[PDB]
Amino acid sequence: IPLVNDLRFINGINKFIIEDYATHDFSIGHPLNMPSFIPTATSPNGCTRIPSFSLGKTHWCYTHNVINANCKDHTSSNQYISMGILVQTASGYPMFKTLKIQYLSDGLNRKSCSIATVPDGCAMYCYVSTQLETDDYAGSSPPTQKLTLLFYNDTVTERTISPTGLEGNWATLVPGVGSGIYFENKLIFPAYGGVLPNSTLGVKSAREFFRPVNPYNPCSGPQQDLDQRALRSYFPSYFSNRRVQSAFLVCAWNQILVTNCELVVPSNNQTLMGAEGRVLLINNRLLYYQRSTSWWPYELLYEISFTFTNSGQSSVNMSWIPIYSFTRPGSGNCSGENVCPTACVSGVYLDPWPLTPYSHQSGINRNFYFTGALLNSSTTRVNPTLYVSALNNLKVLAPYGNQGLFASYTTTTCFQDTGDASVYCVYIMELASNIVGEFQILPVLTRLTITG
Amino acid sequence: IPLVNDLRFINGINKFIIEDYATHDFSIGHPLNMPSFIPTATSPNGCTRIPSFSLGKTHWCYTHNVINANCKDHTSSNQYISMGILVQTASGYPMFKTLKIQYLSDGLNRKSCSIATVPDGCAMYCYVSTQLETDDYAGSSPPTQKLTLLFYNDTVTERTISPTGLEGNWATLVPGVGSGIYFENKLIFPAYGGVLPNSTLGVKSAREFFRPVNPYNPCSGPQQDLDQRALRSYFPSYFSNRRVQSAFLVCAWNQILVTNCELVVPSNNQTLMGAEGRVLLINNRLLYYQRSTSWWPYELLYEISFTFTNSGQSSVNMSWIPIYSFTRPGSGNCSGENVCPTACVSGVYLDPWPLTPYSHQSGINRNFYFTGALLNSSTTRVNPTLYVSALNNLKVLAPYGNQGLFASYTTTTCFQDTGDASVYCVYIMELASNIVGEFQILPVLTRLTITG
Ligand SMILES: CC(=O)N[C@H]1[C@H](O[C@@H]2[C@@H](O)[C@H](O)O[C@H](CO)[C@@H]2O)O[C@H](CO)[C@@H](O[C@@H]2O[C@H](CO)[C@H](O)[C@H](O[C@]3(C(=O)O)C[C@H](O)[C@@H](NC(C)=O)[C@H]([C@H](O)[C@H](O)CO)O3)[C@H]2O)[C@@H]1O[C@@H]1O[C@@H](C)[C@@H](O)[C@@H](O)[C@@H]1O
Ligand SMILES: CC(=O)N[C@H]1[C@H](O[C@@H]2[C@@H](O)[C@H](O)O[C@H](CO)[C@@H]2O)O[C@H](CO)[C@@H](O[C@@H]2O[C@H](CO)[C@H](O)[C@H](O[C@]3(C(=O)O)C[C@H](O)[C@@H](NC(C)=O)[C@H]([C@H](O)[C@H](O)CO)O3)[C@H]2O)[C@@H]1O[C@@H]1O[C@@H](C)[C@@H](O)[C@@H](O)[C@@H]1O
Ligand SMILES: *[C@@H]1O[C@H](CO)[C@@H](O[C@@H]2O[C@H](CO)[C@@H](O)[C@H](O)[C@H]2NC(C)=O)[C@H](O)[C@H]1NC(C)=O
Ligand SMILES: *[C@@H]1O[C@H](CO)[C@@H](O[C@@H]2O[C@H](CO)[C@@H](O)[C@H](O)[C@H]2NC(C)=O)[C@H](O)[C@H]1NC(C)=O
Ligand SMILES: *[C@@H]1O[C@H](CO)[C@@H](O[C@@H]2O[C@H](CO)[C@@H](O)[C@H](O)[C@H]2NC(C)=O)[C@H](O)[C@H]1NC(C)=O
Ligand SMILES: *[C@@H]1O[C@H](CO)[C@@H](O[C@@H]2O[C@H](CO)[C@@H](O)[C@H](O)[C@H]2NC(C)=O)[C@H](O)[C@H]1NC(C)=O
Ligand SMILES: *[C@@H]1O[C@H](CO)[C@@H](O)[C@H](O)[C@H]1NC(C)=O
Ligand SMILES: *[C@@H]1O[C@H](CO)[C@@H](O)[C@H](O)[C@H]1NC(C)=O
Ligand SMILES: *[C@@H]1O[C@H](CO)[C@@H](O)[C@H](O)[C@H]1NC(C)=O
Ligand SMILES: *[C@@H]1O[C@H](CO)[C@@H](O)[C@H](O)[C@H]1NC(C)=O
Repeated sequence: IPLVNDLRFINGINKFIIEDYATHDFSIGHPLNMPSFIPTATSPNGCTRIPSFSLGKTHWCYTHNVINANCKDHTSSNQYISMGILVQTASGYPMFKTLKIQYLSDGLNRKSCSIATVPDGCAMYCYVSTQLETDDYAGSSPPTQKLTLLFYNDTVTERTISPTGLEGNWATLVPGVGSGIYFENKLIFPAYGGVLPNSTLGVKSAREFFRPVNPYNPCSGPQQDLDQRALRSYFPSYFSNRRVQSAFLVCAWNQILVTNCELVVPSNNQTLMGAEGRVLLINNRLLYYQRSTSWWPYELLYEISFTFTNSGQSSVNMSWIPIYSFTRPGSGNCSGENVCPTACVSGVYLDPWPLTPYSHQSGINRNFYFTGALLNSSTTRVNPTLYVSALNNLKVLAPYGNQGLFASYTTTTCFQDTGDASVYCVYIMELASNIVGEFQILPVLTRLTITG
Repeated sequence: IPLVNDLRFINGINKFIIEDYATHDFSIGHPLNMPSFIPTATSPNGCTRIPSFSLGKTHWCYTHNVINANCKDHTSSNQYISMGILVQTASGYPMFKTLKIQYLSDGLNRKSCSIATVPDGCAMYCYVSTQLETDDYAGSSPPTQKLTLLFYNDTVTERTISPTGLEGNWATLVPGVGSGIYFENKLIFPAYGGVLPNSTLGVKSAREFFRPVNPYNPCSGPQQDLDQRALRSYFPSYFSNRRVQSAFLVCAWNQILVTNCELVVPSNNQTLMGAEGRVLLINNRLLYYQRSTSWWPYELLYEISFTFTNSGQSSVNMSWIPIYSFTRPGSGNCSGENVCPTACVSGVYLDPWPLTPYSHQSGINRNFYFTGALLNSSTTRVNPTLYVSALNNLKVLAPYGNQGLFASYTTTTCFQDTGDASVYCVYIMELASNIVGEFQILPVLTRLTITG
């Protein structure tokens, strides 16, 4: 059994499904039933959280975290990792056929793990948690960073890494809980953490800030006060006033057994407060989803591009796609109704799958469309809803379950059947279950109908 | 990766865990959390039912049935099959690691499938359903019988079989929805169906009947009238008054690619109306669980032994273990409170795992103990409850979930860790889920504490 998807999907993966730059109407089909490839808990009160999923050209990779006790717990966790392929069934649609399983259960508390599809298997970026996240940010030395390689030949290799730029500049660093990508001999993971304000990186980036504005819902105040507030929002006292910063872990794949990798840190003039995220490669164009952990409540997706150097001076340039369609739930001054800059550590991971390019060779596509799963609430993680959205407004909505159903993290991936032109989107959602407790992570496969 | 369980379980599988013949107290531990090896549905209203599970010395085999639509008809299903091993985790207990998956999805409605662990893989006995079960019993020719062999080398071989004794004697025959066994070059599956009363087998067994009596809850009436009612209870008009009959599909394993197998039919003087069942091999002793589909509401477990012939006249001996502990739910005059002979097609599959021998060379063990999952109701499939039970009474009870939780089929298997003497029982239960609908089949692994 080769680690190869069914041929009708190989050339419909990581492509822009809509490239006419025109307006379109959308319909989200009903969930297509199959044996779920994501295992649930086996107890009513075990914790099962933090999904990470990547569909590559030839196979997919998946992982999440399992705790034998309540989600509020400190002893340790375990990491379920799997890889598999897409197989067409006689029901008329594909299913995710698991081919390899690896349950990392050795007493090491690997946390916040991000997975990526690599030649012949998967790569996983974790940190080893030994204390509270707030303790991480209050300290001055980052936790242990681990890189795990899982191959189809059943080989597993785990290494501790110290990427260039980490030591001396960061109080803490964790993976972005969103899939990384394998791109031009580079393995790229999202990451975020706390930068020491007095360090070299802290002093260099001390005055960097980005303040997106919704023209239809502007924040009240003078430009200077809003800019000062947006700058202050990068240093929440909940995280000991560190500069909370997004970054990219970049590893040379050809040297993946010996390299320590490299931290590429974006300019905070182009990106908001560091948060969970995801790196996508569509039509050989790199995108970065950033969770709206800070005051800005709308969906954050950037077009990104790297400049790689031999000496360790790589850089990344980020370009925000102006999206103000829907808001994510948050608490206090950081709910979905807040649009003004303020110190926030709130929100929830909800990533988007872009169906259209935004920047193309001939210009910019204002008819941008993206799809995903949102939480229909401004304060609470509840009401999972499949959606297709434009830049300014929602195009179509389809709830999953009844109103009042609790849901948290969602990650969405779309691909096309090149045999019959069917467009499939899988919405992987943390759903509250009555029998397995905090989040059965469910992959809902639907067919997306696109018309004029 | 060899298809071999962790060594600490190899000699603790298919053994009698309690062999002192003494009285014991029991405590059922809390569910132990792990990634469930049984996939759920991926839609809120897809059907996922009919679990079959076998734990062999070196590996386990599992299967169940998946319908993209409601459990009511659709007349099209798929069969999920998996095989794997037991692996100890750092959490202190084993988990079930799936090593091979096979999703039979080709438009053939394989139904009521029974799985068995065989050298290098699994064997599955199904029938191809094309109409209602009542239509099967109303007809005069049994449906297609299929045998599927799945090996670790990823080879799948399916054959249509016509076992000796089937044609001319049966209106219909289906597998027993309980695991078969590989024993002395024989592959033995439970089965049941409808015998044509006018056929050779029908006239031979015309006066055979078994009427168990609970000495603590006897049915009132004369012996002869009750005997006539118990004889008539084998011919329900719901199944067109055929003789509903249990049987055993026996295949020569060395000739499994070419043999047609053989129907070994027990005497109905020793067994109740034909129903689903399970074949167990513990300490080289064969046992048969029979679902209480007929009027008798208590747990049916028989010690069985085969006499094999070369010419096709094999026979089976059945010896009922007298159990009157708890009752299964049923409707109408066939509820758990009915103990009088009457025509019944009711009940639910709930099989037992015996912890002790019943018959041994020196005598009979009155301190028999067995464990499983029951439904705490006399009329409704609701309130799944783990239990340890003696012959006459329940020793310990532990509900799963809240009162009012709907549950149907349960199958239980226990094994022992020979490293630390831990006794583990897995209770595989069809549970009603709020997000994946009719029955997430959940494997609940618990530790069983046994004292004096
Ligand atoms: C008492 C309380 O509610 N505390 C919150 C905390 O509130 C504070 C205020 O007290 C303070 O004054 O102001 C700040 C804003 O400046 C803030 O509002 O906010 C915490 C951050 O949201 C929150 O922790 C979060 O709890 C939720 C529970 O719903 C969840 O566990 C979050 O975790 C996840 C997630 O978003 O689901 C998942 C991962 O485990 C996290 N990764 C890591 C590496 O830890 C990830 C991560 O935190 C984010 O990406 C941000 O970096 O988020 C928590 O972040 C406090 O909630 C309490 O503490 C939690 C640890 C948990 O025990 C909750 O049950 C508590 O109520
Ligand atoms: C209208 C109704 O309720 N009909 C029942 C039927 O009731 C009749 C009475 O109407 C009649 O007067 O008297 C007889 C007794 O003489 C009987 O009570 O009983 C049927 C049997 O119990 C029942 O079918 C069962 O329905 C349940 C639904 O809860 C379930 O689908 C059962 O299936 C299973 C099971 O036990 O869960 C599983 C397998 O699919 C079955 N195997 C095969 C090969 O088909 C297996 C099998 O039937 C048993 O092992 C018996 O051999 O049982 C059904 O058996 C009737 O329910 C209706 O018909 C169902 C098919 C379904 O459509 C229900 O929704 C209907 O109400
Ligand atoms: C299992 O597969 C991995 C990846 O395909 C193999 O790893 C490579 O092995 C060669 C040895 O010739 C090295 O030069 C490469 O650098 C390795 N790549 C990585 C990413 O580690 C591994 O050898 C295989 N193991 C087997 C076949 O036993
Ligand atoms: C890096 O990304 C930024 C976006 O943040 C690019 O700047 C934009 O460029 C386009 C096209 O040239 C202009 O229409 C925008 O007005 C620019 N925005 C800003 C804020 O300057 C930039 O071109 C990219 N490349 C480099 C080298 O900076
Ligand atoms: C896969 O495994 C099965 C079972 O281990 C193999 O089946 C045997 O193959 C030999 C080779 O001719 C036969 O003589 C036996 O009778 C087969 N046994 C059974 C039970 O079928 C099969 O050959 C293996 N396939 C491959 C490709 O290696
Ligand atoms: C066939 O099974 C029957 C059980 O139905 C066995 O009969 C029992 O035998 C024991 C010991 O000989 C007696 O104490 C019981 O009274 C018998 N019960 C009945 C109902 O007859 C019988 O021994 C079995 N045959 C063989 C050869 O083992
Ligand atoms: C960031 O923006 C500030 C103005 O707010 C400017 O002074 C600084 O040079 C910018 N830095 C970068 C790297 O763009
Ligand atoms: C949220 O649900 C309400 C129904 O109570 C509906 O009117 C609204 O459109 C939904 N919003 C989103 C973003 O799904
Ligand atoms: C079954 O019992 C009847 C009496 O009810 C008897 O005549 C018959 O011989 C018995 N058959 C067997 C096989 O035990
Ligand atoms: C069923 O539940 C009731 C509580 O309503 C309890 O009294 C009874 O013992 C339970 N029976 C079993 C067999 O669990």
